[PDB]
Amino acid sequence: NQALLRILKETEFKKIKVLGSGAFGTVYKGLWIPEGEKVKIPVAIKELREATSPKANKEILDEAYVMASVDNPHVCRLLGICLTSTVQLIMQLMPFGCLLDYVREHKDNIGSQYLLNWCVQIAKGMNYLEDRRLVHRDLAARNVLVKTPQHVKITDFGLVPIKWMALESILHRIYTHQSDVWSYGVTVWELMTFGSKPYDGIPASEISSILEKGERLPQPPICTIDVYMIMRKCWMIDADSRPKFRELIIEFSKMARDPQRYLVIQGDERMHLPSPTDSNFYRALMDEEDM
Amino acid sequence: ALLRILKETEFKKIKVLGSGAFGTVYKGLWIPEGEKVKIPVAIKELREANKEILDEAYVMASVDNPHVCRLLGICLTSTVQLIMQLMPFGCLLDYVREHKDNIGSQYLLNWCVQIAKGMNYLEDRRLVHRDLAARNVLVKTPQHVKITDFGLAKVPIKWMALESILHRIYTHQSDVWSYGVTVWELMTFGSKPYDGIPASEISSILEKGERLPQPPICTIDVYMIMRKCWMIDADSRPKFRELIIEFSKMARDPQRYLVIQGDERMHLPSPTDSNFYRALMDEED
Ligand SMILES: Nc1ncnc2c1ncn2[C@@H]1O[C@H](COP(=O)(O)OP(=O)(O)NP(=O)(O)O)[C@@H](O)[C@H]1O
Ligand SMILES: Nc1ncnc2c1ncn2[C@@H]1O[C@H](COP(=O)(O)OP(=O)(O)NP(=O)(O)O)[C@@H](O)[C@H]1O
Ligand SMILES: O=C(Nc1nccs1)[C@@H](c1cc(F)ccc1O)N1Cc2ccccc2C1=O
Ligand SMILES: [Mg+2]
Ligand SMILES: [Mg+2]
Repeated sequence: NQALLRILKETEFKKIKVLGSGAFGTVYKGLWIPEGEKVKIPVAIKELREATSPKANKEILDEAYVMASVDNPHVCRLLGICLTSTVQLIMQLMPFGCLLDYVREHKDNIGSQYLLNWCVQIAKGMNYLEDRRLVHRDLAARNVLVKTPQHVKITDFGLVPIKWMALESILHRIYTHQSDVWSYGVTVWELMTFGSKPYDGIPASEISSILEKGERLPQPPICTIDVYMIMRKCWMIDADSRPKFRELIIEFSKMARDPQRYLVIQGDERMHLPSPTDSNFYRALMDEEDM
Repeated sequence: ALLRILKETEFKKIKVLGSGAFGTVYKGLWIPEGEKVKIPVAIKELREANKEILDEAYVMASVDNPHVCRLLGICLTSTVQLIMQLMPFGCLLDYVREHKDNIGSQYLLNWCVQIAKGMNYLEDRRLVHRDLAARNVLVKTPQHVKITDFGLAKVPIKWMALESILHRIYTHQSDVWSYGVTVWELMTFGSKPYDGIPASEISSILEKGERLPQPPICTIDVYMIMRKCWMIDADSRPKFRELIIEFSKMARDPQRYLVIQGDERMHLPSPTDSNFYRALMDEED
């Protein structure tokens, strides 16, 4: 249990490059130096922005033990923590980065099989968090990490992103597994638009109004009606009418089996998944975990 | 499909890590086509038909065991360049020298288990190493070692069985002799075997019945194993199967079989530190 979270010393790791920043901290590429060893192992470090007290560290640790306890191929696990004045959190470094950036950078290189498999894998990860009764609260393509292009994992769960939130979260601060489904719908839309900004040009303060009026994110140019309808079902006002994560796995798996029937992409026939050869090569170098 | 054919343009060597009797090993970077990442690899540039090389290279790509390094890719355009996983800890010989004050019996005995497991697997596949030595055991984590450079035949006199020196016979039972030398290397914390004796004289002193001396930390139980690896009759030597069993037995009571000062303090990592180690560096089964 708590043996899954390692307490680190200041002296055994170093930040080397700023990777980006979010609402609660700045993420660095760093290096772990095992005591008495000579190697420097790349990690990702999130240093929180606001310094905390010993008493607030007790809260932090309690959540830290939980996030360190997740075991699923499409869910990132928290690995260590350093209780400096500003607390530092250590997890595995994903050199491909987040899926939001990956889809933006390859928006001419991505075929239907990749996109549909990402949606399946993200649903798998969220379904697990639901089994653990862990509410993500901040799902978004920026919080899906690319371990290899064939393998993505959800991060920063269980801790405002108005444009990803369910209406009841905006209006009443209600966060459930069914509001996470709304955020999944927006995340999928992000992918299918290759990283467009949702409700681009609408002030965040006015989003609840347009949702109550029934306005929703538009149909991506590549999405058939079948895919768009799923996204729309994630955005129902009645949270219990939204699909469940298990249903989303079954449905996107069905589509991934005939990807070109459900996604219409120009040049889709020249981009396919990697040969068995190239996956085995990817796995032996970057991705040795079970699935 | 287990051996990836690489183009020159998709990897770059950046730093020399060392050289041995068959090539130079470089720390390198793999750059996937159409991606922006740079993945560290180890590249061994050799020197000595491409389809033949490939055929043996395919065999080396086909090994599947947690204690045997797999050949991952190959580039045959100019020199033969072999691509495998980069082990930032380096080889076990250097590790034992650098940590010769921190290595306790539990680590030492478990390394002997793991090296035997890998060699037993090679025996199952009928692959003769021909160059086993502590320098050919890579440290993945301090807790996890793997045999490398098996099958590079495509001379370490002081690791070779007598019949290999005299008659060029290489079997799994001569690998056993080299396993015996490898274990002596570990238990001496990386000493050079038969130090100061020219290689030209090893065959003479073996025939005269001289063998490597008992490491100061080894009980007689452990030294007897090493001596059985060095019998002149190859078939009286133990099997890698038996070696797994005995070192496993000894690893269950490590301080009874190795006498190390302060050993009662140098225990294997806590579940916490292994879980942390494995998630960062060692996700395999
Ligand atoms: N484990 C990691 N490995 C590599 N890159 C990472 C890792 N975690 C985060 N990043 C990158 O760092 C960026 C900034 O992290 P973060 O602080 O979580 O902000 P954000 O995810 O973009 N927004 P948010 O978490 O919703 O407030 C991310 O967008 C990623 O590209
Ligand atoms: N995958 C690897 N990762 C890290 N270091 C490595 C790797 N492979 C080999 N090395 C190191 O590279 C150096 C040269 O290796 P190598 O060329 O096989 O020579 P050697 O094993 O020391 N002598 P030889 O018996 O001829 O192979 C040694 O210090 C090895 O430890
Ligand atoms: O560390 C996280 N992200 C990072 N990005 C770069 C390097 S670490 C994030 C997190 C990581 C993970 F693997 C799984 C779920 C997560 O929620 N957590 C955990 C936690 C615990 C207590 C207080 C704050 C945080 C916090 O932010
Ligand atoms: Mg994030
Ligand atoms: Mg070698």
